[PDB]
Amino acid sequence: KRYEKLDFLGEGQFATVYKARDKNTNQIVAIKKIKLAKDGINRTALREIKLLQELSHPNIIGLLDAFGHKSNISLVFDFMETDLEVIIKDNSLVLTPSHIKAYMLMTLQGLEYLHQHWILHRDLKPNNLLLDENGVLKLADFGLAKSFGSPNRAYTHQVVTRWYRAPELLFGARMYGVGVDMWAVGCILAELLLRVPFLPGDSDLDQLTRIFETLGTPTEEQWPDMCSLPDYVTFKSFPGIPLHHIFSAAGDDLLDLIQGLFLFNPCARITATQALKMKYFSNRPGPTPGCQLPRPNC
Amino acid sequence: YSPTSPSY
Amino acid sequence: LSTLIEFLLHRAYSELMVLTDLLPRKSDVERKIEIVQFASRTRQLFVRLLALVKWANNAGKVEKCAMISSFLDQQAILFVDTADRLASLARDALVH
Amino acid sequence: NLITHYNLEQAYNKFCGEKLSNFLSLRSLIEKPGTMLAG
Amino acid sequence: MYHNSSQKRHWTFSSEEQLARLRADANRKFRCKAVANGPNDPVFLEPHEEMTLCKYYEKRLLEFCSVFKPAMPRSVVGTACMYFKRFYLNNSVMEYHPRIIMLTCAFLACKVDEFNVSSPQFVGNLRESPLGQEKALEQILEYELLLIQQLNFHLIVHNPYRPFEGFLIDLKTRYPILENPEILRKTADDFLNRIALTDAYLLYTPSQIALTAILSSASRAGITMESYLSESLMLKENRTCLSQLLDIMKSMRNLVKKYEPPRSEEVAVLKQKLERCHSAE
Amino acid sequence: ALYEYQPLQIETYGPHVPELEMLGRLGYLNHVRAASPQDLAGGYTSSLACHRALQDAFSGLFWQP
Amino acid sequence: MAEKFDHLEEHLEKFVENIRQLGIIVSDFQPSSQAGLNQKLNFIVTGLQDIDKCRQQLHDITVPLEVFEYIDQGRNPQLYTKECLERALAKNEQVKGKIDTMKKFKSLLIQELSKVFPEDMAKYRSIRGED
Repeated sequence: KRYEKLDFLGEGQFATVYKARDKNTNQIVAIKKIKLAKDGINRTALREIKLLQELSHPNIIGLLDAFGHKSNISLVFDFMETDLEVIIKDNSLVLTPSHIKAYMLMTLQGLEYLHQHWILHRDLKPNNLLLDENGVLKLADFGLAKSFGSPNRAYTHQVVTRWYRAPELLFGARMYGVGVDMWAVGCILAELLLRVPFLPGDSDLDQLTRIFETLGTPTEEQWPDMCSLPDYVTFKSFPGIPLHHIFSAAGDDLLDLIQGLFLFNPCARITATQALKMKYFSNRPGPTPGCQLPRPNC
Repeated sequence: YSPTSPSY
Repeated sequence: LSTLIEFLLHRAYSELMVLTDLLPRKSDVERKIEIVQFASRTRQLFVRLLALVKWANNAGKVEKCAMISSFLDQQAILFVDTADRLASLARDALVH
Repeated sequence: NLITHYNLEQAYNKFCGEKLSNFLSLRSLIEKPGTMLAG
Repeated sequence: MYHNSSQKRHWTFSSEEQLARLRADANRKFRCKAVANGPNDPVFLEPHEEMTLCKYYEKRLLEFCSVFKPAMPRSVVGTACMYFKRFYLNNSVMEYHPRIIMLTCAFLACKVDEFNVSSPQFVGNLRESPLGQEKALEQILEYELLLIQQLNFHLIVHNPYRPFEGFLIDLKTRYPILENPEILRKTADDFLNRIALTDAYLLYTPSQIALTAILSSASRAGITMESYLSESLMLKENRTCLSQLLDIMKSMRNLVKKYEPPRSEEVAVLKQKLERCHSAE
Repeated sequence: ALYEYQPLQIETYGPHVPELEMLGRLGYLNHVRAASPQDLAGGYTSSLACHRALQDAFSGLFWQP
Repeated sequence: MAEKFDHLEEHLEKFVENIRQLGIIVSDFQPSSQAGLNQKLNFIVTGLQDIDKCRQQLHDITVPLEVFEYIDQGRNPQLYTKECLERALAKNEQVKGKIDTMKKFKSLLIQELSKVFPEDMAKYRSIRGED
């Protein structure tokens, strides 16, 4: 009626995404139809709709439209050719420190906007960082994203991809702040610097073991008041690998950024704003312009 | 070991 | 397995229903050629399956086999390992 | 010998001294994967 | 955040005249739709009778969200009532019955806010037979997409309760002249309910609604809080902004003053005429 | 072509809200329920609640349609 | 078992063959026989459910992942047994060759031992009487 299908982009466990073109602006979009008991419209779709309707940033995906018919709906976002995962995994295209800085800058600017609006993207991973041919990174899906301000609200500890989960979520924190997004951002930066998933865990216990053996178990002066979380279990005291050994070719400023994003104390962990103010982003290699960022061709 | 998106 | 091939079946299921409001939304040659693609890659896969079915008779043996292998191999380990064990003695022992 | 003590000998005959094509992508799934009214 | 919200951008209107324009346009659209399809039948409802039935069914919506067996948070109730207000701002009561849309607004508010309630529970909160509960659930699911479409997919509603609490915090902090601002809490809860009964949610920001509740409670309790506006909000210098805020507050206080609750005989007659309009479609 | 951080000026139509760090030493956090030690173990600090309440209190006051 | 195996067969077998039907007609669309086609689909649905019934009791049976690959390379199992069979050769080689290493080793051993003093005499009680 107003959008014509162009390509069969794919599916997620609750959506079917088709590339499409609108007959009003000949702009290429991505339409997302939601599948279908006795509950009504799926809550992930409603969460997408409600959160993305009140955000407008360069670096957050925006649903250009939303509509639907009997018992089912379709959202309409900007069409994003790739994500950061296909850029990471593609061995052909190199990621120089300027390219890494560009991806980090776009991610943290989007997340700083999202956090100033008291919304928490509780699922941040290279798969969910799309980017268009103009090389503008956008935070992809908000089907598990919430508002983190209110005390009276009991959150859930199970919601973020395990590999990009903060230690407090694995310990079962029912209440948390922007530290979950910032830990996932640190893990994204680590995967962006190594091109392989930092801390790939087989379970929550395995994820915690790998976090602790890679960074050192927190000593309660680094993460004071840790022992109070609902699913806290004591761990063997791992020394942790020095950060200038994990990332053997990262500058000192980048190392400070890594250390800030990977602080165990979810309150000492740097926020998007103060991450953006660190010397890393202001130092000599400027971020690449979105026009010069590498695109995985086919 | 590549996992699935976490499930409500 | 089973869950694989049945969520597989789903992929036909949903795939198909996709195509099926695309029963209206495709060009006819495409229709036939891909429905048989799917159906054919399918039946094949389904052969890969029925092949599971049609030679999966072999389990207890073939495992017991691989087991037997491993039983063996460890004897030779034991063997050469006992030897190096010596060589350790040889050097270290002697030179002290 | 020890198949002797491992009973596989039938499978010796059969299996003392094609296959795919013989007996007559997807794997990546296997790694990481009124209807009449509709069409 | 409200200042960036779609509630500020689209669902915040300049005057009650624009609201009456929208509702009369919706009523006229339904009337013309009924006439042009097989011309002045008295079965139709007038815009003011529609507003009376809307006030009545918003009262029933508060009653339902108040007796909800799981304790419904007050943000959810505010969101549901806001949805009711908007839906019937742009749609006619004779097209969609306000009881089904009442329940549908409650349902969508329970889902949009993260008050996680299963559908069997939600329909168990209905004083109907299990058959009636099943049918009510069917209708709610039928009308849920319609409700979301009629909201223009603007599902985030900003309620005056969090600005109320934030004003109370700032008032205990930077306003030592006031001691124990929780007497204000009780009386401002009363005034906030009163003001939620009217159409002020579509006309003023939630911050302004909360500040009007607080300052109204002070004025009723004999406290003067002009030093909290001029000072501690730095309206001492932008005099035009201070007078603008005072005009907003006076306008909304008067708006609560002139609110006339739906009657008992009039609501009975309107319900009967509406059910006759719905039966004969 | 280096990068300089700009503080993301988003114009709230209301009175100024003090910063989150400069919020306990202005006295606000005395009137907010203290975060439990378990809550503090995560990223919650009881100044997030205070800061959100103050930002929604002052979001639109100096604004009418 | 087999006749549930064999059910998975002739039924689910019939399901593959039915597919043979499906394609072979669906080359050529007669505007209605989609009635016949989609009645095969109907077959597909009565199948798919009945199947899964035949499939959650199918046990997803424990995964010979690699030998899977092997039949995922279609290379049928028998060659497995065969190939580890060829190893088993190599290994029987090693093992019994070593016994030989012994049987000479000892043999020629004791040979020289006799060609040397075979005079671990008293303790040769055990030694000889150990042969």
